[PDB]
Order: sequence, then C-alpha cells, then structure tokens
Amino acid sequence: SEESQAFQRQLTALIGYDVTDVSNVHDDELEFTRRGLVTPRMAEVASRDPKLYAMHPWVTSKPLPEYLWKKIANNCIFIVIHRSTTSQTIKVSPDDTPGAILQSFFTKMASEQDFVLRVCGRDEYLVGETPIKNFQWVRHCLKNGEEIHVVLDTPPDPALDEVRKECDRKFRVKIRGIDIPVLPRNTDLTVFVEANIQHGQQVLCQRRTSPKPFTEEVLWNVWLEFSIKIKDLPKGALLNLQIYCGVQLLYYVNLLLIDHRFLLRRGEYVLHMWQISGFNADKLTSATNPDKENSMSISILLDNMPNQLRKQLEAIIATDPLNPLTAEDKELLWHFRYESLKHPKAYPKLFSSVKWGQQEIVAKTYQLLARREVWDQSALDVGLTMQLLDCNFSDENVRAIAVQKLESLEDDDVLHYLLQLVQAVKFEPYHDSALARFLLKRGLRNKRIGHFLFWFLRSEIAQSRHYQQRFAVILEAYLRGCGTAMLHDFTQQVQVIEMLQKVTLDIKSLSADVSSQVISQLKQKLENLQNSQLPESFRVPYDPGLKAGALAIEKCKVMASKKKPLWLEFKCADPTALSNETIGIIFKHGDDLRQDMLILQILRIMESIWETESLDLCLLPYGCISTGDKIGMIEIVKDATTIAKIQQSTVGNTGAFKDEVLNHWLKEKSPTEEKFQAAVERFVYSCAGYCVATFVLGIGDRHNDNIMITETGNLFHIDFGHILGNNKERVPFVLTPDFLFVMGTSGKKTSPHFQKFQDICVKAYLALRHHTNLLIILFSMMLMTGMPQLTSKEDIEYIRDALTVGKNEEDAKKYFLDQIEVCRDKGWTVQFNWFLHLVL
Ligand SMILES: Oc1cccc(-c2nc(N3CCOCC3)nc3c2CCN3c2ccc3[nH]cnc3c2)c1
Repeated sequence: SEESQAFQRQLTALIGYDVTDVSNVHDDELEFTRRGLVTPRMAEVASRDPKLYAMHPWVTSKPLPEYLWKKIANNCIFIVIHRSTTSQTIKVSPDDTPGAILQSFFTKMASEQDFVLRVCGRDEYLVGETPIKNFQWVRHCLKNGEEIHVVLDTPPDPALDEVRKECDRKFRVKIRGIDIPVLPRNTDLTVFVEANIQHGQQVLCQRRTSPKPFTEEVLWNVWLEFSIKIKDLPKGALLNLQIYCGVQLLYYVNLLLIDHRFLLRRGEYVLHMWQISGFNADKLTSATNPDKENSMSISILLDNMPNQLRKQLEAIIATDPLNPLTAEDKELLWHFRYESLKHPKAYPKLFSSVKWGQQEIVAKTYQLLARREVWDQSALDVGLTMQLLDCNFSDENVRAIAVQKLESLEDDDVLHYLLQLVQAVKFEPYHDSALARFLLKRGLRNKRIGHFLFWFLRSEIAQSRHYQQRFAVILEAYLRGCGTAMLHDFTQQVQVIEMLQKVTLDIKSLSADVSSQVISQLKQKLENLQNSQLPESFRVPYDPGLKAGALAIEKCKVMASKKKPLWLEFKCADPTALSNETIGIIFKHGDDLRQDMLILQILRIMESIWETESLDLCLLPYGCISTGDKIGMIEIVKDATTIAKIQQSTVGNTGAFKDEVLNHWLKEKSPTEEKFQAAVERFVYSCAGYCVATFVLGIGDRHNDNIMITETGNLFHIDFGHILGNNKERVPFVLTPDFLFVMGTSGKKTSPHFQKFQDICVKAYLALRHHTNLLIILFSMMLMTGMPQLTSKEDIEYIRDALTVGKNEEDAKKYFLDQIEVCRDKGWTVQFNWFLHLVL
C-alpha cells in the first residue's frame, strides 16, 4: 500500500502533473471527477476482449477506393509470409479473412496450437473477422505501390496488459476588492471590475463597479445586484469577473455559479486570475492561476405553417455555422422549434436561439430534447456533432446529444478526430462530461487511440495552466486502465524524450551557424546518452506500431535552422524488419508544435474527405507530437529536400531559379524514365493537394525553404508555426514557375500534364466544398484552442470566403482557377521578397 503510493508517483511523472496536489482548488470537483470516472474505467476495461485488445487490429469498414482497386489485377493479392530464414508467398482474394488463411498454410499449403500473423518490423497485426482489404496496413502497402510482408508467430499475452487491482431574489455578488503584490504599471490609471453572468459565450447580464484609483490593493465592499433571478440560473452558467482599466482588459477569472452537485455556490472566494498578453478557449476556464505569488486576486462573497416562413426558416437552416442569426431569425427558430426539430442541420442554430437565462424556456428546451427521435435516427454528421461541442454550447443535455452521435463512429474515425475532440474538452463547463468519458472508453477500448490520447492530453498538460488540472484527471483516469504493458511503454517513451529534450536545450545555448566542437560536442552527449541510460528500445510517439532502439550516432546532427533542432536517426529495434534504413526524428525547442499538430491533422481529415470521392492527392502529413513547452518531435520523411536548397545546387546563394532545375534534380534521381513518370505523376498530384489544402486553410503564401519534395516526386509543406499572422504584394498560395516547367509550361502555355493539375485541383476544391460545414467547425475550433493571438472572428471569416460559401459549383471553379493565375501572373515576385525578408 506504500507500494501503491510509490506507483501513484509513477502515474504522476508520466502525466507531468500531480492530481492529488490540492494547492490550486476551492472545491472538490477535480477529486469528485477522479472518483466519478472510476466507473467508466472499470466498465470499458471489463467489456473489452483482451485478445483483440492486445493485438489492436487496425481496421476500417469503408469502401476500398476507386483509386486503389485499379492497383489489383485478377482480384487476387500477394502476402509474403516469413519465418526464421524461411518465406512463402500466397495468392489471396481481397476478402480472405485472417482466418481464411489459418487453413491455407497449416493445412492447405503445408494437437497443433494457435499462432497468428504480424507485419514485419511493426507491432501491427492481422487478426479478427475483417476482410483483408479492411486492414489499414494492407491499404497502405497497396496505395504506396508497396508489397505486404508478415511474420507468422506467437500472439502477445493478454496477461501482459493486465490492469492492476483496486428563491426569487435577484442574484447578488459582493466585490470586496483586488490585490497584486507588485503593480508593474507606472502610469497610474483607474480600474473597475466587471461581473458578467455568462452561458456559452452569451452574456446574460453585466454589472461593473465604479472606477477607482489603481493601487496594489483596491477595496469596494459593494453588492452588485443582477436582474437575473437565481431560479433562472442555468447549470453551467459562469460568473466571469474581469478587470478593466482606463480602456483595456487586463485580468479575468471565472467561477461556475452552479457546482458539480447542482448546488448554488455559497461562500467567500479569493480567486487568482490570469493576465492578458499584449475568442480563445483559455478565456473560459474554471481553473484559477496556480501562481499565487505573482497573480492578481479578486475577493468576492456569495450569500443566498405558411410558405414564406417555412422558406425563411429553411433559408436560415441552410446557412453556414458562422452565419450570425439575427433576433428575427432566433425568434422564428424558437417559435417554430417543433418543425426545426425535424431537421438535424438546424440543431445548432435552434439551440443557439434559446434564452438560456430563463428557467421555463430551458424547461421547454429540455422537453424538446426528449423528442429527438429524428435526431437519434439521422446518420452521423461529424460537422454537426462537432458544432454542438464548441464554445457556443454549454448545456450538458445539448452537449450530450452530440456525444451520442460520436458513439456510432468506428475507431478509424475516432483517430481522425481525436485531436479536436480532446481540444473540445476545453469547452466543457465541468471536469466530468460525456465527452471526457467518451474519450476515456475509446481510449481504453483500443490501444491505438489509447496511445495517442495519452500524448494529446500530455501535450496540453505541459503547456497550459488554464487546463492542466482537468486534462490531468482524465489522463490519470486513462492510465489506471490502459494496463501494465502500455504503462511500461509510456514510461519508456517519457524517458527517452526527457533524456533528449535535455540534450536539445544545452545545444541551443552554445550557438547564435555550426561549430566544429558543437557537432562533436553533440556527438559526445549522444554518445554519453547511449552509453548506459537509454532504453533498449522505445515506441515512436507518432508511429506507435514502430519501435526504435540504437542511435545511429554518426548520422545525427544539429540542423542549420533558425532555432537549433536535432536531426536524429535511430536503428529499428525489430529484427524481423525489412531493412537497415533508420528512423529519423527531428527534435525542436523554439516553436509551438501544437499548431503544427492541429494543421497536420486537419490535413489527414482532408485526405479522407477525398477518399469518399476516390480522389487521392498524395499528401505527406508527417508525424509531429508536441511533448512539452515550445518543444516536441517531428517525423523525417526519408529522401526529401526543400525547394530552397534545390536552388543552391545549380544556382547558389541568391537568385531567381532556373525554371528547369527541379526536373533536372528529378531526372537526376529517377534511375529510369520508366520511374520518372511516377515522379512528375506524384508531384502534380501532391502539388495539387497542398495548393488546395493551403489556400483553404489560409497558409498557402509560404517561403520555399518551408516546402519539400521527395526523390520520388512527392511534394509537401512543413513547419506551420504562427504562419497565420495578419497590403504588400500577396500570392494566394505557392504555385511558382519551377513547379510549372515540371508540368511543361510558360506564362501562356497549357500541357497535357497541366490541364490535369488545372482539372484535379478544381475537383479537389469542390470535394472540400461538399463539407463546407465540417471544415468551418474544425477551423474555427483550431483558432480558439491552438493559435493564441487569433483573437478576432474576422480571422475565422477567412475560411468561408476561401470556401466561397453559398455559391454555385461553377462560379467557385472560376474563383479558384483565377487564384492559380495570380500565382502565374506573379512568378517569383513574392518569393524574391521573402529572400529579401529572410534577410531584411
Ligand atoms: O512541422 C514542422 C515544424 C518544425 C520543423 C519542421 C521541419 N521538418 C522537416 N522535415 C519533416 C519531414 O521530413 C522532412 C524533414 N525539415 C525541416 C523542418 C524545419 C527545418 N527543416 C529543414 C530545413 C532545411 C532543410 N534542408 C534540408 N533539410 C531541411 C530541413 C516541420
């Protein structure tokens, strides 16, 4: 039992936070939340079949795309089984279950026990009752023109990931005063306090204090009387106290007026507040600043139908999420709420039209909710679901119908949206929520989700004071059920990257290009690191199937980059592997990688969209995990080099590029013209996607040292640090002459390979528009929870313009096709400027 409090200190150092340390509380919610979560932990743990859990087959139920059938002939597929030296090679119909070849070997291909299949190099299996074309690896092996390879061998023990044993008065708030140990500001202003009663961003009522002289301490002793009545207070309503000084918002804090037990909140409070750098999901947190020594305090006290209408209505429900409802709109929605209830696409706007500070309306709402059979019968729409989980919605019951829909989703989709679901917790009123528990079950039900959940949650715990307590209670909850096997890996992973962050920082300090000492100085630390203290092997945090062991010391180097990042390379710890070729991770302090994760994941989202219309655009949305404060890792795509550096090779230090160089570099890397096609093939496709992807996301305009290509023609962008920073010469995105001559064209021409691009984009762009709503919610959500300095809605209204909302298919492609021209009619103009900016 003191061995039980030894392991709680394990739990702690994995999390990077102490979920017992009641330093920064003023109620029992976090604990109550620890307690509250034990049930769903134990439930899902129990429900889970430990065999399939231990092997976590990674499977989809989606159609095999119309782009990926055409890589098969005669509806059979090769699967090269291996053993100690031995190796056979079976034909297979793309429906053969893993079980449909337990007999095509131990019997047909030539008492006995049971042993099952595993991909070569990876902790990645082919088990359970799924077609063979429904395993994600196979589809990849196919997609990339690769060929399967697996190892017959013993299943992993289900005993390994064992889990350990176990009133009609108006509301009144007294403002006593505010206190700061030092008042940094030297111009003596005045300041007042603004008490806002709030619900999901709607202010319900607002009362200020009388301005006073600003001093290190200011007392008012005043009751502020609100017009709202207590009866009318809705669970989740937030008391938002804010310090203004004249005008400017310097400090905010929040207190859930109704506690996690539905109790009105009675008492004396001293609340430590957050300052305001220079909406945002941080403005919403029930967390108080844990830095009591520097933070400002406040001190408070609480004692206690026609045509045109149906038309009008439908024209409202047919707008985007970002379209702002007028009062007329709202009253119309509310009055016709029962008709509105028939269309699930109206749910967001409908519930946005509820007067939430009015007890009897909420009632009527809550009964309107009890008649959503139509909702309950609709096919899941992630966009819509998502949209009810955002900052605009703060009622449990509503928020719960959303989480209801997410329950349908198969694991392959949870993975797709996991990052943004995790961030969506930043908008939950309460630490315990349907969303948090839904993340939990799924976390525990499937090891893959489980892995990434850990890192997602841990990422935020490391660089958010506004949310580390809450995410920590959920992380702890996860770990208490993931099992000993994963506990193990997790602690292993944490060691490596801690071990390695150490190394990255020291190296920055030594530098402000490269030293002779610094390369061998690094070399010396990396030799010392391997010398004793590193794990025999660790799971690659962004590719969990893939264990890594020894450090190819000779190949690791400090990059000649802006900050000083470590190019590392690693030997694979898995003998059965298909190669000697290493695993390449970049480590980096200096940027916020949380922004890169977000954008990368959106990119994956954009792939899958295209999968629905059997498009494929060969993006490389590479691995990237934020792991701590301005510090995380990135996956190295092997064989790649940035455009900028393909410019130094032929042409050097500065200057406009030989529009041909790229293709020489290409033909230089194609061994056969019988491959080279595959290069400019890949390129024109890959070029297509990142152009669409970027303009849409508002990050197309980029220097070409931030744009890469593979020696097999695949092009991709990198480093998305604060590139969204808001009229000099501007280019919608990066389509430059070099990219063009590779197509085979000049400022007028039109190739058989260009028309293609000109065509294949427009296809890709309108494909995106079939999900206008989904992209808008994700992008909105991205700005509020990952890009600080994205204060304005003006920021958000980019995407709708970008996506040309409420417009005919055709006009759009004549919006888009022109965009490509601006880039044509610009060549290297803006690129040059970035050269004069990369030095200005
Ligand atoms: O998303 C991010 C965030 C921060 C840095 C990077 C980054 N990534 C990569 N990758 C990732 C995929 O494999 C190819 C190498 N290379 C990077 C960066 C930032 C700098 N950098 C870089 C810059 C110049 C180079 N010249 C030759 N290789 C280069 C790599 C990416």
